[PDB]
Amino acid sequence: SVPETQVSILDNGLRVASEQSSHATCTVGVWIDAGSRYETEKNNGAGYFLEHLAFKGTKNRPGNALEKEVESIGAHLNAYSTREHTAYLIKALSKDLPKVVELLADIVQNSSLEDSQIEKERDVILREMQENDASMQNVVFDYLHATAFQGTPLAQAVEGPSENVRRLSRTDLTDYLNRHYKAPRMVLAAAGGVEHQQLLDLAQKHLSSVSRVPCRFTGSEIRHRDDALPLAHVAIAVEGPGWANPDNVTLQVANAIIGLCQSFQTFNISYSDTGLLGAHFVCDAMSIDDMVFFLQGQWMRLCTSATESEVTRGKNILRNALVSHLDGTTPVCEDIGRSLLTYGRRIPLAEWESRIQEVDAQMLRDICSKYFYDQCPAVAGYGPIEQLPDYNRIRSGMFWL
Amino acid sequence: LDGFRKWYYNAAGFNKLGLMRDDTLHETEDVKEAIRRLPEDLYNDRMFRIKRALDLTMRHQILPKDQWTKYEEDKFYLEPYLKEVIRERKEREEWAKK
Amino acid sequence: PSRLYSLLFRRTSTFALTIAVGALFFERAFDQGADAIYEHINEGKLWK
Amino acid sequence: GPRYRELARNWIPTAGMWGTVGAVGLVWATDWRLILDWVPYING
Amino acid sequence: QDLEFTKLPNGLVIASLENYAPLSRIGLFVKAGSRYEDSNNLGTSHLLRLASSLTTKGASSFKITRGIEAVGGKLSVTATRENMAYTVEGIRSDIEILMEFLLNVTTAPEFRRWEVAALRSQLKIDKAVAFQNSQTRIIENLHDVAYKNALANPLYCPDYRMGKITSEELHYFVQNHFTSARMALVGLGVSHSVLKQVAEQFLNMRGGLGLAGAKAKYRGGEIREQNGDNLVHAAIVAESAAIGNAEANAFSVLQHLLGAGPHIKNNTTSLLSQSGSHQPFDVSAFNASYSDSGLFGIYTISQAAAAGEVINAAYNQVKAVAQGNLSSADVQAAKNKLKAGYLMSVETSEGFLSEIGSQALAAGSYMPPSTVLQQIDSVADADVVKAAKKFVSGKKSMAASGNLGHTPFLDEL
Amino acid sequence: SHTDVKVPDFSDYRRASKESSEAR
Repeated sequence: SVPETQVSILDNGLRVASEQSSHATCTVGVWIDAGSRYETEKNNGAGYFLEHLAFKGTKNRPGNALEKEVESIGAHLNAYSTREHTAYLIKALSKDLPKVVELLADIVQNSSLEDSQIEKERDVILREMQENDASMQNVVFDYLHATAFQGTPLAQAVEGPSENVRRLSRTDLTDYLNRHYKAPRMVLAAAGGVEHQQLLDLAQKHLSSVSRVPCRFTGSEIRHRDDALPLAHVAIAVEGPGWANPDNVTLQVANAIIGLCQSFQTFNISYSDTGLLGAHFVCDAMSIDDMVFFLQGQWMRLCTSATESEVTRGKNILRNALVSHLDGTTPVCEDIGRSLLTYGRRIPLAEWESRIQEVDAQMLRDICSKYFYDQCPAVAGYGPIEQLPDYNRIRSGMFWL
Repeated sequence: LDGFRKWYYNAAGFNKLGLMRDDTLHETEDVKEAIRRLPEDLYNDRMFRIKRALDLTMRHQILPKDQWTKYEEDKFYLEPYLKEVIRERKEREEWAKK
Repeated sequence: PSRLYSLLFRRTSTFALTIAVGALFFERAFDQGADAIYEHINEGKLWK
Repeated sequence: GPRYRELARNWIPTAGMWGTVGAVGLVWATDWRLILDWVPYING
Repeated sequence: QDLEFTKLPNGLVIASLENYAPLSRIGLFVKAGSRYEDSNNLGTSHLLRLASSLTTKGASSFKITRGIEAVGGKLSVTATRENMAYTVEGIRSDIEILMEFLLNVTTAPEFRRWEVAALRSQLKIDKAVAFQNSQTRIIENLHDVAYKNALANPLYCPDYRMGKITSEELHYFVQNHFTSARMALVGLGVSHSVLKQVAEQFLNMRGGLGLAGAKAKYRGGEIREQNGDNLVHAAIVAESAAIGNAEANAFSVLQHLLGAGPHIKNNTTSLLSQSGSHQPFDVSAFNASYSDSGLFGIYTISQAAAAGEVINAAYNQVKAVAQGNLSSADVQAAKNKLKAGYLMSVETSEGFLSEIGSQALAAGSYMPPSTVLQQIDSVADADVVKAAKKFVSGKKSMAASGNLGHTPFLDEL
Repeated sequence: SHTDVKVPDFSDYRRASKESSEAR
């Protein structure tokens, strides 16, 4: 009974997708298939710095008058960038649907990058990075990406190295903007109280101008020993299958089974036919090795012996979590934008439920043995990590005798 | 049966050391969980009774007959707390079984 | 060959099983081979 | 013991295989010469 | 259809909405916040909030955890100074046992002494995690200096009270505040009938009105705590309207005129924010209204050095609003921001369940989102100005933290 | 910060990838 996500396509290739619902406020966003994976180490912070510059004024709406408009209807304006996708989204009321779309049009095209602003946003970005190091789990996941995807564009961070940040100019940005903002790589996603025909007419009216035009898992480890920190963060991952491979669903159930360290989180990060599947835990130094041992046993267990009931637990757990319908509009659309960018279609919740209920214990331990057993992991540690075991002990813990 | 149980209580001989019945239980995992859940005063009386019994066994003495533990008087204090430990223990076991 | 790894090495027990079988046969070959090599080496100087 | 049952199945093959390995090793080390005898290889 | 609200003869409110959602949520709302304690049982509501997974009369702890995780459902406790809400959510095929677990937790706890003795360390850990950020500590300090008895009680347990909260205090608090006349059971994605039928198995034990809480008294005062954070988190508030009074709305329109946090992921987004500016600093308007009293004021984060005049600048801006220096387009934009914030707050399922819940306990009635929209519209420009003068005149209460060498006092402010 | 540098080039050491995983 969940309403279907209807997708149309303009000549530009900008797929305009929408999923109407009763809620009177909507989350209209633009997703773009452009991240740090498409950068070539000479423009490693171009997407991040453009994400900073995108709300500082356009040609038609110069400066803060633009954001005055998004204050005037009381709407909320957000943007984010990952290694593969960039999103500019607005939460607003339903009746303010046209102007919001027009605002989004300016943000993707006709944007203006002021040289004055460029220096101010450089100091913002530089400073944030200079303090970003504070967030350990971000440092550990960046280290894990770097040591797992050495020599590839997937190792480099979204923010880029301070070097590039300082060394960036309007023209470079202009390039990234004019290169990675093509209309066939763009989805206009709407969730909530929107009509699809009105949204399609608004996309035809504005946004109809947008121009129309592998990775290797290096199993290895990076350890940043700094003994003055109170807690240690350790992430261990193996290679993931990718977006389009259905056993992801089964792997998600495996994560739902795992769900000794103060904090233990499992992740299945997916990129275009690659990814990182693993666990991140933050612990006191004198516990670290025991955690690792614990964690490896669980994984090995699933690969070795997994019952029927726990599987059911994961199935159900995932089900409720996977549930996103009417979770929130922002989430809803976020899902429409990512589904049109990655799968090329919006997978409905009934298909997700079918793929969940076809998962049993035998295929779960088969897929877990395919992806976890006797695999070389990527290890990233930060903090008092002397008792964190080196690569032979972790690699030997990746199988059982 | 009641009189024969009193005779067996006298023949067991832990009342001559001033002990209760629940003091004589072997401390397994469930018994230690039941002991940990005791209130402070009952735990302190149990530890003093055990220490006094150990001292009397050291000197190879027993208490005077007026100070022994009357069968009727003995209180099964740990019992209530113990049943729970066993109940909880079994419940958990069953869950795993299934 | 992946087959070897997938079939013989993947399962630790098989890893042992193959080693076990190999050991059972290695002796035969090595013994006989070395014996003959030795025999050839000292082709004429022996009891015969 | 359903859970135990399932886990057993999972370990059955590997368990048996380890047993098989031991059996093989036993015959080889012991040089059974009776089980081995029928085997193509011959000690002499 | 829309929500249904039968009032049972023992006082329990039942509200239901069947929207055929795949995941259904069921919450239970009690007027048992931290304002109902006194100086003898401080921090009891924090341990009660953290004691939701303890062996209940009906269900052992193992089950109350393994049964909720077996179906993948979620049980959470949210607490304000007035209200507590225990919420379960899950698939429609498992909400029968979810209501069994939730109503057992609400109605028949056991509060075993070894369980609460194990829980007090978790109480300390939860308080440390909560006070890891400066806003939480400065709002708790602001409430403590602003009120005398009722709303001055902290949401988190004091340091001396750890190790001292007993099972008898929890039992007394539950028996005196978890009664049927202070409870509303609200269900999205369920039939009203079952809620009515799950309101009989439980919620029938305590039919009283509970031990009502003392009236909160304002005290004023300014507390400053040097903590080192380069940023002087300073909150300056005064007494404002209660939730119900019409003036309330006027104060909500006043915070959305002054600035209620940024709407972009950071400038000229507030009369306050606009009022010169050559430094990194955050300034917003704070409003917290409870059923007998409210606090309205300004909240500033700034560099210690500029902490003074920035606060002064923010204060001066409110004085301009107290002098009638405002435009009708600004008030219309504030009304649009407030109504969009309300609609986006109720657009999610758990926010919708909380809203219905709050309305139930507060007024026993459901106010359709539409109704509110026209009432917010009722607030008019002069009304906003009025609330301002209330703040500009009423005795202020100030909570400050950081390097306070250049942070002004109330007699200087 | 962390982003300042990239994993040093181990190519010299690196050998000449699940297709090769089993092989390796």
